[PDB]
This record gives sequence, structure tokens and C-alpha cells, in this order.
Amino acid sequence: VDFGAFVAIGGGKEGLVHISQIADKRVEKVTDYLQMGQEVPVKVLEVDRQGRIRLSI
Repeated sequence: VDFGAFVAIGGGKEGLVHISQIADKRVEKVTDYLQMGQEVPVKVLEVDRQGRIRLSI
């Protein structure tokens, strides 16, 4: 989505890569990183508001 991408890292657990932290450059709605079921490594950073883990590539 234009909010980011939800990686199912394992067992269907959603982690949100936020829109800016997908491409590391001009994102165009994450057009380069947009394909359902595409596997790609995602690294967690730290705890965030609402208990959500922070995710980026």
C-alpha cells in the first residue's frame, strides 16, 4: 500500500516496512518493491508506539 509493505516474516506475522524505508531513494509508491508473495529480507530495528516493531530493508 502507499503506507508501506507488510512482510509476513514467519508464521504469517505482519511487520510493516514504512513507505520511505523500502527503496532508500525516490519511492514512487514503492513501485520497485511491489509484488504480492515476493520474498525479500526485512530487518527489525526496535520497539515503536502501539507495541509495533520497526521494519526496514
